[PDB]
Amino acid sequence: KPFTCLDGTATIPFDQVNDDYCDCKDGSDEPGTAACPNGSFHCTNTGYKPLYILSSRVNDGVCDCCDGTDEYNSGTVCENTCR
Amino acid sequence: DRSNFKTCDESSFCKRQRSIRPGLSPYRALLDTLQLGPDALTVHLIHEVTKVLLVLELQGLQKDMTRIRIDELEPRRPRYRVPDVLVADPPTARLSVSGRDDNSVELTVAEGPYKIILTAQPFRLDLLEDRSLLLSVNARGLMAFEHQRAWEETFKTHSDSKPYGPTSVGLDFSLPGMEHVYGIPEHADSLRLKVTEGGEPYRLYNLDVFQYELNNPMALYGSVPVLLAHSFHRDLGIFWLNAAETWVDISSNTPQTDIRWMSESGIIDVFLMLGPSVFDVFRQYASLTGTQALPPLFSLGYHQSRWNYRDEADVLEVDQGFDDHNMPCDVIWLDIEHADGKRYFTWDPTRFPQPLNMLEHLASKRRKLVAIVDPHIKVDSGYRVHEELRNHGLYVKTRDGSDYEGWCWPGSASYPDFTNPRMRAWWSNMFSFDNYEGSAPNLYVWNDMNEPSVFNGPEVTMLKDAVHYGGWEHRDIHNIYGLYVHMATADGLIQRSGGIERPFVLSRAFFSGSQRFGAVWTGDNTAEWDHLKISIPMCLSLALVGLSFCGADVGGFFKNPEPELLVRWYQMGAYQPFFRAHAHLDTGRREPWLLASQYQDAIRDALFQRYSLLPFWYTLFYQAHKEGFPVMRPLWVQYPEDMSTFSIEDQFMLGDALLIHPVSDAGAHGVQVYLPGQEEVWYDIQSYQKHHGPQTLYLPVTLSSIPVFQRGGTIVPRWMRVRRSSDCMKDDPITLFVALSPQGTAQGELFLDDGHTFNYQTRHEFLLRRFSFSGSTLVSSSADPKGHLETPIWIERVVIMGAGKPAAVVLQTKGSPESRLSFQHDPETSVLILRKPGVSVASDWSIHLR
Ligand SMILES: O=[N+]([O-])c1cc(-c2ncccn2)ccc1NCCCCCCN[C@H]1C[C@](O)(CO)[C@@H](O)[C@H](O)[C@H]1O
Ligand SMILES: [Ca+2]
Ligand SMILES: [Ca+2]
Repeated sequence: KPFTCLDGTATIPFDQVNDDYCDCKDGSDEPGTAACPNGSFHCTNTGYKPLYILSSRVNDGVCDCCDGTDEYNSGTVCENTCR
Repeated sequence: DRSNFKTCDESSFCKRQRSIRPGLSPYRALLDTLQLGPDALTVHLIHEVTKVLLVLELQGLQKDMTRIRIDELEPRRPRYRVPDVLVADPPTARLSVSGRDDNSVELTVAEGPYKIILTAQPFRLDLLEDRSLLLSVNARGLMAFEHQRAWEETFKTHSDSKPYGPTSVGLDFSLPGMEHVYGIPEHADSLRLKVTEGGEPYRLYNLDVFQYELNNPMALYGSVPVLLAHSFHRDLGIFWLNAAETWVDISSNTPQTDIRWMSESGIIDVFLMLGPSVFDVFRQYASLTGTQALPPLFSLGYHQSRWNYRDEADVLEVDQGFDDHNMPCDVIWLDIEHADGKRYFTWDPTRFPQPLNMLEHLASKRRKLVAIVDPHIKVDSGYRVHEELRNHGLYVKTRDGSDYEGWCWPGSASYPDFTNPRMRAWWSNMFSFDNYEGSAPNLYVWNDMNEPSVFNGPEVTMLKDAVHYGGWEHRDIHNIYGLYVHMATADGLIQRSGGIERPFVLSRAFFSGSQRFGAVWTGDNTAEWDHLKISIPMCLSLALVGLSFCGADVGGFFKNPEPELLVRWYQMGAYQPFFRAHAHLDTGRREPWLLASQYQDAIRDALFQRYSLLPFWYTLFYQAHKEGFPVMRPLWVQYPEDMSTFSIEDQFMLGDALLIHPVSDAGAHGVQVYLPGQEEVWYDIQSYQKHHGPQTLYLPVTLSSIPVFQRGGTIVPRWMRVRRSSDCMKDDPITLFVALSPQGTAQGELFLDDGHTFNYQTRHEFLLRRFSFSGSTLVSSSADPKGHLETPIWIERVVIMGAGKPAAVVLQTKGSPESRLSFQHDPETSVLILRKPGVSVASDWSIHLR
């Protein structure tokens, strides 16, 4: 099944979700990467409050989530500090 | 309020020299004393009246340059010759006598086509390419050489003992066909230099001028004695290598411009750079004094500064403010209130008690800090720096042998003798992480007040008869004092890292050669629209003479800018090389998020444009570093035959690819943009609309407008993923913006490395890529095979302006199967977007549009 941008602008194949290229104008096709300028990355943050951060802060080398999951391929290893 | 600073008439040696008017020179060459040496031609000159004997040393140089040096034959005491400015002993070319008569000797450089005609009586030099006269020396008989005799001058309440008497030197140059001259910074004046006939000469003497005013020839903080001349037919350059106080007269007279240099001491030492193109002059001058140091990438981002941030907490609040308002920033600056009572290399024990922890917090944000270190050292027996320098005798001294003491920020202060190499080594070692306690690898340095500024000194600087290393007077060395500070600081940042990390040092005072050591800025400007305007011609005059890393305080240093002016200044600063906001102690806070949302949004937009162009900026500075080509350029450098560009100073180009016309008027509704070039096209980068040159286009603007055009035939690399600092971005993929020429072609380059070390040079760890478009194919190849780099950077997007819709798009990469790329096309704008090529930037590849 193909994926549809949440705003309703395009329909892209499922392998273009999180493929590190921005295909949706609202950023909805890249929730886990830094490819869209207006996207958001969700910190689950178990043991504290959940948090949304800018897509531009995924793998920027800076620890933005207390659970450290925004840095998964950047050379920065973030320890969990939610507690 | 300018009685503080001497006019030419109040400068006794300028008054003497300038009273000599164009006429029959009393100097004559004794052709009996001629000698062709292995490197030079020497011939005795004599003053017909005083019988003083001089020695002319004439040299043809490799790269089509001439050097003229004149000194006394048998002087009582040695004359100063400027050291440490030339990067090498200039390679000489062989001279030959190819013609002669009773009053002349014709010389040929190597085997042509350059010839030098020496006239014996009166003394004169003509330089020719074949049979075309390029320039003349002493054609108006203004040569003057006061020999060291067997005087005492007072200005205001300061007394110059002047123990060696009149020793000034001077010489004139005639430039036939030249009507436009440029250079000799630093002056708050127009790019095209004005004639001095009815007023003051241009003055070159590093001076601290409080609240300097516009459109006047007063000497400012730096002095680069280099003058460029441009015409439809040729370019030339004059490099007057003298470190003393120098005045420069300019007169126009078939069109011809005459240049006259007048210096207080030293020898006559001048380089003639014969072009023929302005890029040849760049290469020629760069071979003499070197090239722009390659800045670490972070220093090309945005710098947030003011006098002063309060304490560690304020600094961290500023850092967090950028992230909370989604605005990028690489460096936060610490002015003089961060130290213990203006004792440099210290920290205020109450407001900065844990500098390492502050620097660690900034490093966790991948940001840097800059701390100010001035050359004046507080006279204080509890200050270890002062105790060491005093005990080792490394201070500038007075004639009686005591250490010089003047007044500056910490009160009574002494001034280290930076002309002494032992002092520079001490200074450099002081930046070791053990010596400069509290510093860390992400702490860099700002050298200020290094003219040197002396509050209670004559013209707010050091006395002329202060004594330096080797016995030389301060009047001999003045204009290279700042450069020595800049140099010793930059070497200190290299040494503290074991020789691995590239430095960043901002300096206020400067000289020929300062481009080797970092950045400069135009000092204490004012929050006014005309100061915004004048930043272009000031940084352009610095670019032309090799200092590509130039900028002006964004927002103005003095006074409070209205929000609209601050927006326009961010837009202007975002396209200038050194991009720093700075402000006086008593101004209101103006961090960019403190403004109303409409002004914040325009400023954030300007910040995003700058950060996305960092690959482009970085490549231009690499070309400047390798070739000596200026980053920021006047339009006439790119269009030497369009005479309507010879004076333009409200527009500039970045490289050959981007033309910039920032809005610099309050409440403007539009701008007049001159788009030059026969058969040239220009793309509005905001709307993608194509415009043909040459024309003056009326472009309507709003608050968020920055008039920027990309030239047809160029390829501009961008990082479209703007992050919070450049360190965060330096592994990100590149988007290529292809602007098609009318012939359907384009070319561009891209430099990449680790962003902060000398590995690109010591290990050839870098990439230099060439991108070329022709026919219907975009090709990436290596522009330097010796460079390899481990990098995850890839090509994520290609934007082609002025292209039709293809039937299919095909990518071929060495090592991969041929693949198809999806694409989007806009028929209105003729813009083609190629989706995710996904190829490594280190790979050869090609994209074909079918
Ligand atoms: O003439 N005076 O008013 C005057 C006279 C005297 C005097 N005193 C004794 C005897 C005789 N005279 C002393 C001080 C002043 N005023 C000086 C304030 C102007 C600010 C310019 C400085 N800007 C510099 C420094 C810095 O401000 C902070 O390090 C950086 O922020 C800037 O970037 C940089 O350029
Ligand atoms: Ca995608
Ligand atoms: Ca992050």
